[PDB]
Amino acid sequence: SVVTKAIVSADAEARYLSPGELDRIRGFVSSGERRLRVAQTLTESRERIIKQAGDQLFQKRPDLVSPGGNAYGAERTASCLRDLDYYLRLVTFGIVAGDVTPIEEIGVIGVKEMYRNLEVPLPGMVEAVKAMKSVATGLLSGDDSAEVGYYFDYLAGALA
Amino acid sequence: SVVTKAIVSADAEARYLSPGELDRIRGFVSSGERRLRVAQTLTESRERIIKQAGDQLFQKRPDLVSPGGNAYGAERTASCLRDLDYYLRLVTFGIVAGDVTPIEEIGVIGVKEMYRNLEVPLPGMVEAVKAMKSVATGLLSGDDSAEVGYYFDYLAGALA
Amino acid sequence: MQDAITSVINTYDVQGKYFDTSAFDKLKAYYATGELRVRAAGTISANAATIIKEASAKLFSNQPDLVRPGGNAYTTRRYAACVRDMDYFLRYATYAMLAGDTSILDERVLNGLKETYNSLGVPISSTVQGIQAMKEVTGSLVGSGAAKEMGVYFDYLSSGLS
Amino acid sequence: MQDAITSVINTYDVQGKYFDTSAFDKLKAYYATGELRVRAAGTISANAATIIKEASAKLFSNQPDLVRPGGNAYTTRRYAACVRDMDYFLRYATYAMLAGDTSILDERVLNGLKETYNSLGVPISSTVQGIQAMKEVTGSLVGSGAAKEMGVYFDYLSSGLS
Amino acid sequence: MQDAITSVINTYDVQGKYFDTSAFDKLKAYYATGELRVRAAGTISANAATIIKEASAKLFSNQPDLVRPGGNAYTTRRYAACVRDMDYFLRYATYAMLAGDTSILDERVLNGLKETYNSLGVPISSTVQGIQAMKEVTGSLVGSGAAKEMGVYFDYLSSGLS
Amino acid sequence: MQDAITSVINTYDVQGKYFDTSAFDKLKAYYATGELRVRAAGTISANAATIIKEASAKLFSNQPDLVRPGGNAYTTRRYAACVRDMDYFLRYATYAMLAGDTSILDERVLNGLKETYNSLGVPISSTVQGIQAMKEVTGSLVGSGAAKEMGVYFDYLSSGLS
Amino acid sequence: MQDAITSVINTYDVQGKYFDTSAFDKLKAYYATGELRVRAAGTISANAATIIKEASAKLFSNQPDLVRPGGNAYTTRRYAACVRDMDYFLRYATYAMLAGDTSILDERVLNGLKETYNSLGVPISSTVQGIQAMKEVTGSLVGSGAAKEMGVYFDYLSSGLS
Amino acid sequence: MQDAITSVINTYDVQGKYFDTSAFDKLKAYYATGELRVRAAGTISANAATIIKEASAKLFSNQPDLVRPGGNAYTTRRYAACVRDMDYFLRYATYAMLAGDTSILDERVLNGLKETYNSLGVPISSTVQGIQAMKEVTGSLVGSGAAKEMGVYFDYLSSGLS
Amino acid sequence: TRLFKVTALIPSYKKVRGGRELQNTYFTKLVEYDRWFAEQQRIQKQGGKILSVKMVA
Amino acid sequence: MQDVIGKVIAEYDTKGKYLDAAALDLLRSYFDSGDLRLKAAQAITANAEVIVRAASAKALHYTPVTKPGGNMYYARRYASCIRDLDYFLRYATYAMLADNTTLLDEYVLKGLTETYRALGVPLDISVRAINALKEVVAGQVGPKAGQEMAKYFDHLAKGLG
Amino acid sequence: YVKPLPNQHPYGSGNDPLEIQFGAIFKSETKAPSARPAPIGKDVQRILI
Amino acid sequence: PIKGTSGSNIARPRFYNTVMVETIEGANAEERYFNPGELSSMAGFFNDA
Ligand SMILES: CCC1=C(C)/C(=C/C2=NC(=C\c3[nH]c(/C=C4\NC(=O)[C@H](C)[C@H]4CC)c(C)c3CCC(=O)O)/C(CCC(=O)O)=C2C)NC1=O
Ligand SMILES: CCC1=C(C)/C(=C/C2=NC(=C\c3[nH]c(/C=C4\NC(=O)[C@H](C)[C@H]4CC)c(C)c3CCC(=O)O)/C(CCC(=O)O)=C2C)NC1=O
Ligand SMILES: CCC1=C(C)/C(=C/C2=NC(=C\c3[nH]c(/C=C4\NC(=O)[C@H](C)[C@H]4CC)c(C)c3CCC(=O)O)/C(CCC(=O)O)=C2C)NC1=O
Ligand SMILES: CCC1=C(C)/C(=C/C2=NC(=C\c3[nH]c(/C=C4\NC(=O)[C@H](C)[C@H]4CC)c(C)c3CCC(=O)O)/C(CCC(=O)O)=C2C)NC1=O
Ligand SMILES: CCC1=C(C)/C(=C/C2=NC(=C\c3[nH]c(/C=C4\NC(=O)[C@H](C)[C@H]4CC)c(C)c3CCC(=O)O)/C(CCC(=O)O)=C2C)NC1=O
Ligand SMILES: CCC1=C(C)/C(=C/C2=NC(=C\c3[nH]c(/C=C4\NC(=O)[C@H](C)[C@H]4CC)c(C)c3CCC(=O)O)/C(CCC(=O)O)=C2C)NC1=O
Ligand SMILES: CCC1=C(C)/C(=C/C2=NC(=C\c3[nH]c(/C=C4\NC(=O)[C@H](C)[C@H]4CC)c(C)c3CCC(=O)O)/C(CCC(=O)O)=C2C)NC1=O
Ligand SMILES: CCC1=C(C)/C(=C/C2=NC(=C\c3[nH]c(/C=C4\NC(=O)[C@H](C)[C@H]4CC)c(C)c3CCC(=O)O)/C(CCC(=O)O)=C2C)NC1=O
Ligand SMILES: CCC1=C(C)/C(=C/C2=NC(=C\c3[nH]c(/C=C4\NC(=O)[C@H](C)[C@H]4CC)c(C)c3CCC(=O)O)/C(CCC(=O)O)=C2C)NC1=O
Ligand SMILES: CCC1=C(C)/C(=C/C2=NC(=C\c3[nH]c(/C=C4\NC(=O)[C@H](C)[C@H]4CC)c(C)c3CCC(=O)O)/C(CCC(=O)O)=C2C)NC1=O
Repeated sequence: SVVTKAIVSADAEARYLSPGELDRIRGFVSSGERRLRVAQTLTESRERIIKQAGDQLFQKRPDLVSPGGNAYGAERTASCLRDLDYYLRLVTFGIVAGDVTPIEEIGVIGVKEMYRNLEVPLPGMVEAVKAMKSVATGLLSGDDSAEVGYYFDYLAGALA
Repeated sequence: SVVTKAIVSADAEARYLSPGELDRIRGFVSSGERRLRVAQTLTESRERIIKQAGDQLFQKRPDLVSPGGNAYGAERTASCLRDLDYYLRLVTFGIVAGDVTPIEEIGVIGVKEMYRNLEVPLPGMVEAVKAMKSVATGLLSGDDSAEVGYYFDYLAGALA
Repeated sequence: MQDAITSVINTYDVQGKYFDTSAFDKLKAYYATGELRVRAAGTISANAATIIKEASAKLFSNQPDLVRPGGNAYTTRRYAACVRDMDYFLRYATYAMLAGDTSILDERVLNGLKETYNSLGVPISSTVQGIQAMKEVTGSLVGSGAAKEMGVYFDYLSSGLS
Repeated sequence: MQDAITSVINTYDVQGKYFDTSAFDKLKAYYATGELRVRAAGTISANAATIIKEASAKLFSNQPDLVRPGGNAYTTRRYAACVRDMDYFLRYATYAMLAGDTSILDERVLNGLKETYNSLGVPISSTVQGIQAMKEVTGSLVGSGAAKEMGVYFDYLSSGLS
Repeated sequence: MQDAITSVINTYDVQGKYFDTSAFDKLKAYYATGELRVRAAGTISANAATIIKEASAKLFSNQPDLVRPGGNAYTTRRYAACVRDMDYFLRYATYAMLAGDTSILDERVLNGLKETYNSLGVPISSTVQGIQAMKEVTGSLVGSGAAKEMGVYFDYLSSGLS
Repeated sequence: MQDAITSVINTYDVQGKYFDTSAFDKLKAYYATGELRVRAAGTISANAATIIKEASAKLFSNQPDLVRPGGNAYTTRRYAACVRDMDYFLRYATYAMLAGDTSILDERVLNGLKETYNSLGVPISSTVQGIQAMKEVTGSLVGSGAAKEMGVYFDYLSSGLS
Repeated sequence: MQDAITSVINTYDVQGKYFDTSAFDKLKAYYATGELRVRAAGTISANAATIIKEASAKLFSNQPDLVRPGGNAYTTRRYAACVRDMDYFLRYATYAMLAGDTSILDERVLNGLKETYNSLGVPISSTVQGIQAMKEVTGSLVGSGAAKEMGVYFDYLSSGLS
Repeated sequence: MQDAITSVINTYDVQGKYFDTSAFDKLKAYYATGELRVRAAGTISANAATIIKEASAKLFSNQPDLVRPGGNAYTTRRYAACVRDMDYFLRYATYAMLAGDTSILDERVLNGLKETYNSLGVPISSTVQGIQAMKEVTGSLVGSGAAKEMGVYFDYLSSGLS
Repeated sequence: TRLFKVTALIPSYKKVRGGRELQNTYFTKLVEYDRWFAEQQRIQKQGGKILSVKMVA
Repeated sequence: MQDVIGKVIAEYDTKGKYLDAAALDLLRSYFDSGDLRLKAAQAITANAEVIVRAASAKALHYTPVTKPGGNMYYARRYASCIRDLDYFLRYATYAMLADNTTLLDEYVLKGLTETYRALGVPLDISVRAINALKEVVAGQVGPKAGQEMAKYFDHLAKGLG
Repeated sequence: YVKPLPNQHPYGSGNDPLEIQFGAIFKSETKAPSARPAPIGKDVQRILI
Repeated sequence: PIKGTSGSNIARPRFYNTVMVETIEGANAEERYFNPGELSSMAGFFNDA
């Protein structure tokens, strides 16, 4: 998280935390309640985001569900939905932590190798994450929507 | 052997064997029958090759048989015939192996110190192995002599 | 190496489930303690040199043989090593204070220190006494609320090296 | 890198006492023996290659099974290691003789040597025989006065190996 | 690299002066534009791959000899290298826009670039065309004021290469 | 030497493109500020000697050791060279302001100036102080806007020297 | 400068030695090659404008970026500079070929050319390409025997630049 | 580096067209000498030390001043460096012969050779003489047909030096 | 206080490596006393685990 | 590391005599089988990714190890498992070409079990993955080469197991 | 990279002779490289003493 | 504008690998001559060419 990164930076050159690191930690903890409220809203309605994003992705890329596609089949579609659920949970984790370190550490480092093993088209990741971002930003207010969409943006860039 | 060198080279770059290294191995295995036949052809005439090499060695360098030399005396001849036998055996091992490595470990790594201790001149070694080269290349066919000469004068160059 | 937030993220991620309400309550706890933690961290950063001063002074006062010949602190090099160890312990205790978790202590302090001291022959009891000496004075400067909260990390270091 | 001069300082510093008359006498002893130590070291360094020659010749004459195939010394590489080990034994014996203390032997030769030789299949008793062949030629060359001093180190290596 | 704040600090430090009214006015001007810069940077990080796609398409359409045999983009290897260079330019121009100063551009991109391309054979003019194309592509996505601010740094890159 | 117009012409010739709307916009901005530039240049030319007089008076009052024996401006020769250098800086700052581009400063003023002064022994810091005093004097005569304009070139010279 | 005859003379002068069989062999070699060298020199003098013509055209055809806007050879001034440099290269290669020695190339051309080109921003890869262009253009005109002789001097120029 | 195959492939790839009659002729000529060149390379790789011996003997017999005091080859270190350089030249000539292209020579010998020898004071003419002696010995060793193929690259190196 | 025999396992958390790096992860070295503090700190910052350290001399 | 050639040369060096008829027979048995070994090696080289992918799928994909709480659950951890399967395939190919398992024992199994214990890697699931890779390789390369490659995969399995 | 142009000949520092009474002594690119190229433009006017 | 320049060399990017270039660079990387395996491979390459 934010305090984790500050502590790592301070310990890297073997010193106590800089005043700037203390200010960034204060800024993090001061906005912790709003982050937890965003976590409320995203966690409660998870089904809406996941299903609407799946529908938007499948409409945008019909070849995925078409025969010969990676998502073709009921089990493969279920795996698609489970992957979207994983990424939504990680986005909520990063929202709470104040950094994208949970998203990265859990499901970004080595994501390309895994999806190469699965033949998963990374543009499919990008479009699914963009649909998730659209739904999440729609269900939130503007001040929250921008900050939340930043995390989806980072995830999409990591997949792309 | 050639296969071991190719595998080591491939492991150095963390990659599968290249088609150049692959058809190197292909030529190595396709030439196996000729190399084994050559190795035997050296083997039957071991005593002949060693005695003729010793004779040519005395003729080229009388100093070894001259008074005050390191090889002077009758007792030194028993070791001379046996050491030329070792080096011919190493040459055959290198022939079957397809490279100069078995010769390297068995008789080259540490030969300089080994003859420094015994006060053996390197030129005596190079002339003796040149004598074995001449005798063997006389016995073998031209195509086989071309391949075996490399091992022989490699031993010569390594001895000095 | 993880704080309270990443610790709860890990314990909820390993189960594969989303955050529950109890997780949110635990998170509100740390967010509510954050400003006190940062204030204590600033105080300790300001007073680290003085804390080392008085902690080394008290440790060498109660145990006189350590500085005297034949002691496990009797050398200029060895004295510097002891004070360096105490300074590192203080800094990592403050780190764990800010993070709210003792994982950093395991990953960056107790990782190989126990057997290093065992091989070197450093007495465990003297090290625990030094940790106590630093804790009971640092708690005085940081305030009672932050005193009780550095208590867990300092006696964690003591029990780990024990 | 232990020496008698260094040893007395270490002892007085660990027990925290100034110079005594015993240290005075032993430092005189070391300084007085120093010149004969110098001449012994120079004579051995003069004939180190010849000493290794004679020792290797005696060992290989006593037990030729090593040089012949199937022996631990049957390879130019293995023969190189064979003579290198003798050269190291001679050199470190001279180092101990100049030092006057056998701690250098324990620190840089003996510790782990038995296990390493057993792992690599090196015969211990053959190496002891080589050390004995080395010590007899060294004692012949240096003379009885320096032979007595060189004898204790060679015996110490032989006992450590066994 | 240095940003606007660091630039003002350096200018006032080399003169040995405190901040006057002009300094605080300039710092306030930079602070007023911070949120716009952050929003523009987020928007660019949103569509970086997109902007690269349209910029490369426009460049290779207007410069078709680049991808024909004899052109420096005629390979999948050389095509990937060109689009990675485009990625470099976009990333560092975004860094410069966020900082508010062109120092990072000169330090990490422009210094040594002409000689690098001269060694590699890369056409400088075509790279300038690609940078300009990136500028028109980015301006529409970022809006009017963000386009003015962001195109200042693209113009700096083009002039440095020019 | 290049002004704003020449800079636009070159940045369009390097591309090979003709003029489009953006170039005409930049040229229009330069013509918009041209009247201010001409008035400031005429005012500075009318009062160059006066500006040098108060600037040198302020510098030598703030640093009296310069004109005292042992100072670099202690001689009629060296004092004259000093006020000559001050006239250089004023005149070329006026040139750069009238051109709207700092190219002439790098091009005819700051190139090899550090090496020249270091070979002569001229204090660089005191020359920068003279430039700043000249800035302060020039600003009051040229007015607020023209002072803000001339300040960028004076600061450019001061940062180039320092 | 230095030719083959002068080279042999200087070698024997520094040795203080007399012309031996080897010296007269080298002199005979040069006199044998002399008529071919003179014919090649006359041919190259006849067609020097044509050689520069064709080599420039081919170099700018293989690398058309040079003559398009933004290229190092894009202006009348810079194009004429390129042609002037190529005319030097041809004339001095002809001098070296007629002399039979590359000392003239070293001292008159290659001593300082890299730094001149690096300061000017001139691409050195493209200059080597232009030298190779002149090489294989003049090879056709002089004939295979004379081409084999002039090629070594062209390669000497190229290696000096590279 | 490059070989004949890479050169032809690139020549026809930049044009964007398949191999014509001249291409197939170049490849057939390159392949025809392939077995002869590989035989010569095996001979040289097997007998490099011998070739160095006769080459150095001829060079130092023709120019005894090199190995006498005051000569560049007068010490054990400088003699070893001389013969090491000769081994370099032989090995890289073998590489160039097998490749069929002089690109490897320009890349990995000539690039920095003149700087090295002018910094160290090595006589370039004597190095050329040593290279010629090496050419003669290796030609006598590998046969006339392979002697010409060795000699072309030996001449390339000699012309690069002088 | 001469030497330390240290066995430690530093895993990889930042990326996935294609080369071997097996001996780079799990290893035992002898570390000098003056260097052991810095080496232990480096192993700890890398995220690795120091399995055991013994005293050699 | 040694091959069959190096092994027989080492044995006849230690015993101290030349290569006899039996050594020739073993060397011929290695040489004539060479063409099959290179065909198998080329087939694995061309289709290594497909082999590892199919093996990982059938052995691991829908097992609990991929789900959270398992050792494979992360992008980094899943990529690491696929990377280790790549290791096994490549080094089994190397051992097959060398016709000796000492390469597998040394390059791969030296300290691997301790690393897997410390990291938390399950050994039994690794054995299952190596086995599945073995049948995938056998299916792709045919029965003759599959039998040879099964020996090296089984050597890996018993090394971990 | 962070400073103005040096006092240098426009074609490099090796183009500047030592200001001695006679001799024409220049730095050589090859005996010791010691070569500093500077992007000195065509309108740069050198500062002479 | 750039305040300083480091100079321009002639880069040799690698487009792809040939069998001959691969063998020669394998020999050169170890700063050695060709072993019998490399010689045999090159002879076979010239035979199949
Ligand atoms: C939290 C970190 C993490 C992630 C992200 C992860 C992704 C993941 N998705 C998988 C399957 C899958 N994933 C997808 C979804 C993709 N294919 C379609 O084309 C779509 C474009 C796209 C969805 C938007 C599909 C179709 C499968 C089934 C493939 C198969 O089983 O062969 C698998 C194979 C194992 C299994 O399904 O149990 C993994 C490991 N695993 C992790 O431990
Ligand atoms: C396979 C690796 C290997 C080699 C090569 C080897 C050679 C070898 N030759 C030896 C003796 C010797 N060998 C020679 C023969 C040579 N010395 C003279 O300078 C002549 C130039 C030349 C004969 C013409 C001599 C003179 C001795 C010393 C006494 C003796 O004859 O046994 C010895 C010492 C003990 C013994 O006789 O076995 C060795 C180890 N041993 C090995 O394990
Ligand atoms: C960041 C976590 C961490 C720490 C703190 C750490 C300390 C540490 N202390 C050491 C020795 C030492 N450590 C101490 C301190 C102890 N002895 C007594 O004074 C006290 C009871 C006690 C201090 C509380 C001393 C005196 C030495 C030197 C003794 C010797 O030379 O053997 C060493 C051996 C290497 C060296 O000193 O150069 C280390 C690595 N290592 C780590 O990875
Ligand atoms: C610091 C001082 C020091 C010591 C004490 C030392 C002992 C030592 N002996 C070794 C091997 C060896 N040592 C010997 C010598 C023995 N075997 C022969 O039969 C003789 C009876 C006897 C000699 C008197 C041999 C033959 C080997 C080779 C074993 C092998 O190849 O694995 C090795 C491993 C090196 C290798 O195998 O390449 C060590 C470390 N090394 C040192 O640096
Ligand atoms: C052998 C080595 C090699 C090949 C073949 C190659 C193909 C290639 N074709 C391209 C253009 C293109 N290529 C195509 C499609 C064609 N592409 C073919 O695979 C189809 C047969 C066919 C359509 C059915 C199109 C439509 C474009 C225009 C750019 C775009 O797709 O947006 C490009 C992008 C550069 C450009 O815009 O011109 C590449 C890299 N690159 C290489 O280094
Ligand atoms: C060694 C060579 C040398 C000389 C000659 C020299 C003269 C000199 N006189 C100065 C001031 C002055 N000098 C005078 C002298 C004038 N008052 C009357 O009008 C007279 C006509 C005339 C004298 C007879 C005055 C009045 C000032 C004060 C100017 C002021 O502060 O406004 C100053 C300005 C700096 C300072 O006050 O210390 C200099 C440099 N400096 C030198 O380094
Ligand atoms: C911006 C300053 C500038 C100019 C003006 C310029 C002119 C220029 N004219 C060229 C050729 C040419 N120029 C002309 C034009 C002539 N033909 C008739 O005789 C007319 C009298 C006359 C035109 C009115 C022609 C026909 C060629 C082609 C010659 C050839 O290809 O060999 C080329 C060579 C193109 C190349 O190598 O790719 C250049 C660079 N270059 C510059 O950097
Ligand atoms: C393949 C690429 C390559 C080349 C070409 C090369 C040449 C080279 N030769 C050197 C030394 C030397 N080279 C020579 C050359 C001999 N002097 C005699 O007079 C002869 C004329 C001449 C040979 C026939 C000498 C005498 C030295 C030692 C000079 C000294 O260090 O003072 C050095 C200095 C580094 C060292 O001493 O190890 C280099 C770089 N190095 C390379 O990596
Ligand atoms: C070439 C010889 C070689 C081997 C064999 C090898 C194994 C190996 N696997 C590792 C990590 C790993 N390996 C695995 C795979 C395991 N988890 C799955 O469930 C399976 C049961 C099983 C594999 C079949 C995983 C999940 C990790 C990551 C563990 C972690 O970092 O926490 C690591 C730590 C370094 C890294 O993460 O990059 C090594 C050294 N490395 C080598 O250089
Ligand atoms: C007035 C200040 C000044 C000095 C002194 C000076 C020295 C000087 N001496 C030179 C030549 C020379 N100078 C000497 C003298 C030396 N070599 C002998 O061995 C003697 C031991 C020793 C004299 C005692 C020699 C032999 C040369 C000829 C070198 C050559 O021309 O290459 C040259 C080359 C230019 C020319 O000869 O016209 C200069 C510049 N230059 C100056 O501007």
